[PDB]
Amino acid sequence: MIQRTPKIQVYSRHPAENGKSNFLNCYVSGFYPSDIEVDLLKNGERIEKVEHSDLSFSKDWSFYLLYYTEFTPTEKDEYACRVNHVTLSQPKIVKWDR
Repeated sequence: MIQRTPKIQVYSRHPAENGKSNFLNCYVSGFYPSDIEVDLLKNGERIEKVEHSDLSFSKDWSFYLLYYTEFTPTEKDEYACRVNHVTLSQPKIVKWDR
C-alpha cells in the first residue's frame, strides 16, 4: 500500500511558565495514508478536551494536522502525545519536553 510514516512533534504555544494557561500541541505530519489517531496524555491519561486543526494535505508533506489543548503546566505533571498509524507497529508515545 502507498504509505508514509508520520513525523510527531509535541510543544506548547508559549514557552513554559508554571501557573499560566498555555496550550499543548501535537503536530503530526508527513503521514499516509491518513487514517491516524492522536491522543494527548495528561499523566497516562486521556484529555477529553482536545481539538485539532482541519486535516490538510500537500503534494510534498502529504497529510498533516495539529492537536491542541489548554493546560497550566507544573513540575509534577507530564504530558504526552500518543499517535497511532498503520505505518507504526505499536502506537508512538511522545512526551512533552521543554
